[PDB]
Amino acid sequence: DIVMTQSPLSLPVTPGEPASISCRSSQRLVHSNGNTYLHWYLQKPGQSPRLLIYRVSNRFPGVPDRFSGSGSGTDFTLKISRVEAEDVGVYYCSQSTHVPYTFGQGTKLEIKRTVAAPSVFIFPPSDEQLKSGTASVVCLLNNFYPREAKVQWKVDNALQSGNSQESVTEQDSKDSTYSLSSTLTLSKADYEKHKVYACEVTHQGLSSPVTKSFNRG
Amino acid sequence: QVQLVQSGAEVKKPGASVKVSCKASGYKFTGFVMHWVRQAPGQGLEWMGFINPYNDDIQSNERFRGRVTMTRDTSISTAYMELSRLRSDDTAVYYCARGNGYNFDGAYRFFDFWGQGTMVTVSSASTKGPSVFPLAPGTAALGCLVKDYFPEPVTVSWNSGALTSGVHTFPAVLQSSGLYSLSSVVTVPSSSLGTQTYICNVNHKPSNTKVDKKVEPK
Amino acid sequence: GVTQTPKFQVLKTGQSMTLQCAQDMNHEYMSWYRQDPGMGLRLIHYSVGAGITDQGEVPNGYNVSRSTTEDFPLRLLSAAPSQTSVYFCASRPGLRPEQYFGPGTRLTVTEDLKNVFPPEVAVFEPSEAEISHTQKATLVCLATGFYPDHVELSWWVNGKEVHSGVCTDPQPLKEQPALNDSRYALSSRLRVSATFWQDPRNHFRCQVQFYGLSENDEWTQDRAKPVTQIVSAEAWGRAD
Amino acid sequence: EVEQNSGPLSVPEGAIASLNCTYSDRGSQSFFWYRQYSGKSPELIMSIYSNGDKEDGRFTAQLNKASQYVSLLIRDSQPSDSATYLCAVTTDSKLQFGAGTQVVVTPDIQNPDPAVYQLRDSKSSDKSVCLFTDFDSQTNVSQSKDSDVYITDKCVLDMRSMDFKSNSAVAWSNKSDFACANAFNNSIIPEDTFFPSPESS
Ligand SMILES: [Cl-]
Ligand SMILES: [Cl-]
Ligand SMILES: [Zn+2]
Ligand SMILES: [Zn+2]
Ligand SMILES: [Zn+2]
Repeated sequence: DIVMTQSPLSLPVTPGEPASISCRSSQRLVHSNGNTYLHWYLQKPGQSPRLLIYRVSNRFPGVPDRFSGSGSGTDFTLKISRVEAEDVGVYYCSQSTHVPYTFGQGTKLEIKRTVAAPSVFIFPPSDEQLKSGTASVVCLLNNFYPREAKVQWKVDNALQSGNSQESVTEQDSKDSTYSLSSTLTLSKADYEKHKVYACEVTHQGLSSPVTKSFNRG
Repeated sequence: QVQLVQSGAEVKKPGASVKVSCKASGYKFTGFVMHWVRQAPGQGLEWMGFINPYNDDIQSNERFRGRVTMTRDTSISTAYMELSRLRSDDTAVYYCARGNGYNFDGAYRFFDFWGQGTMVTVSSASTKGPSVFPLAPGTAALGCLVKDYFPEPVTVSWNSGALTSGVHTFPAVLQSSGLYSLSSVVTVPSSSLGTQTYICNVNHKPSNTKVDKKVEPK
Repeated sequence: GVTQTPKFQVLKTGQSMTLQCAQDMNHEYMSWYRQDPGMGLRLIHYSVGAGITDQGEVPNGYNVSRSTTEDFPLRLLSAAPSQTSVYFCASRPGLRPEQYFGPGTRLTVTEDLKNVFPPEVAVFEPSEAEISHTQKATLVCLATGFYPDHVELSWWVNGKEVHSGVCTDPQPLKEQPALNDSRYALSSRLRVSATFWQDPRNHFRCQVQFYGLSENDEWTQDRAKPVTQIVSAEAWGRAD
Repeated sequence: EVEQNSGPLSVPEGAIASLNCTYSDRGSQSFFWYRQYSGKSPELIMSIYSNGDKEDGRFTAQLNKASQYVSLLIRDSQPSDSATYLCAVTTDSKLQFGAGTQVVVTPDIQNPDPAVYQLRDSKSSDKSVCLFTDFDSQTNVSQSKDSDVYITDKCVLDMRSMDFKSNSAVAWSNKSDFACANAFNNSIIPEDTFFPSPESS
């Protein structure tokens, strides 16, 4: 196979600023017909990849003219003249001159924005779920930045560990924030022995931890 | 309005075969080449091969030769990709992608339209549909908890696709039981909870589960 | 008299277009028609004078304007494949009651411009058996694989265009008759005396004006953008 | 509504092409005939305003307002006259057009010599076309049954300086089995059609 190598593999950039993604191939990509089939795709989160530049420098119709590509031999570059918030996602360089077609590793473009503290919400388990013998308490951290956030769960003021899992979304295309959901899983019988359920949030946008809580069980 | 609609998600046992289909609309099917590209979770893109639906011409990635078979049925504008002797590291989203070159043009080497993907999990674990619970409510947050399903994925939409703004569907977490769980949330105006109906549409294709959960204030 | 531009046009579904029409005869009445096989001439819109416009039989999807007496432009808001037709502009004095027509605009609307292909042109030299048998020499020209059906075939002998001894098929063949976006083939003949063909000083050219994409249109194919261009094939006289 | 006679009308050269036209609006006062060549625009050739006959060259317009009938006769028909003829009726200064009537004037081939010739591409001898020519207007050319064999309909050329007119149809194909002896096999051609040999190598 022809090995495609991208640089950097992660690219933080403030909107309005230019960006450059380098692509190096292990072989030259000029086909016997004279064309160089070196292309660039952008895969936004939860979506299929989308073609930006085909055959080194040709912008695919519909793509904004802020994207452009150049290169020859084994060195190729994708440029974004002024980065917009919607450019977040993973950039791949692809070669299809020789079989098999090969892609680079991907370069995640990250948008740098102002600090935004999360809106915190807590949700008790539903009554329908409690009938089933399990209790899920959900804590939502909504639209914060940067991605660094800590959620601590407390039941009757006792700090929990090993009974919660979380996941965070990819950076938003419009406001460049992240969102986090954390689930505390207890059995119905343990959930019913306690009154106070609380999630405590530490984020750089908060000058002191924010606690959302509810009483019942 | 070119559209490539792929088949639903599946779980297959190690050693077994999977046949992923991809139905094309909005263009003369025989005129464009159909490629298959796969992506393992959190990983990059890997081209598998292609089929020229006009003459049955195929090209393959050596890495899958002996396991991959690409066929097509012009009467139903569908291209298939069958992958055999499934190994655990064949768990990936499988895409069909249309080459841009019409009528034998060389632009087929770059792709313009892609299917939605078909997530295939190679696993000896049994399929299980999810249970769906409400996450009851200037702005209020509400959502759904989609618990205990296998394999991935579940899709979640709000009000049949009419509520998109402020919606956050989170990546699933693998629980210690071996089953997945995920939440979908939406922030809405607080001065709308007693007027606007909020329903989350959860779909788990591997088990044919389609649930419409009404989320109301307690 | 009545002027119309362009003579030919290929649009993509959803595109906008304005067909120009102009008369230098101080006619009050101007109208637009579309000509389709099966039906006759259907009036789209008419104007009894500057500033006045009215719906004809088929107004849907068409807009007209009469700012001046001279011009009556027809605007296609959003091109649809049902608008593939010949468009005729016409003008009547509207006081004599006679109507005069413009040259016409052949318009094709396609789902995508990748269906557009220019012709390949070839000249086939006179047969030796025909030359001996009849004392005449027939040249045949083929224009093949073109889409849309927007071509003009002319013959050129020694740098000058000829019409005598010429016959071009009034309608092109569909290469794939079952297919809708089928490409076309067109043939022509030029017949001369054997002694005219036998002179090596005589030069024969078959020239095909094709109307396709514009230099500003977007194109992603490996093949050359199928723009408006002339394609020709030539043959020299031979004393064999 | 304006209605015209069923076409195409086949008229031998020298003969009269007879065109009819009936209109529905009884208060109609102006009547016109347009000539439209294939791929060309409708051209006004005749106007008639009162009952009776009006003549102009080889054309004769006839109007009968009582029978709501309009005519166009083309005397001494030439193949030049092959076009669609449209009828148009009005009252004051809209214009009501008919669907048209296509007229096909077949040339008078006094000395036919039917033959099929093989013509080679001036750029490559591999490529060739079969030319069926010099047959009388009594021969009709059937379209191709095969999808990879292309056959064009008969066409009249006129060598004006010699006053010589001739018919011809062209056939070509990339098929390996295609030959000039087979090219026009779907048509009823003269038994004495000349088929010269293509000459080997
Ligand atoms: Cl509670
Ligand atoms: Cl991968
Ligand atoms: Zn506890
Ligand atoms: Zn406890
Ligand atoms: Zn091999």
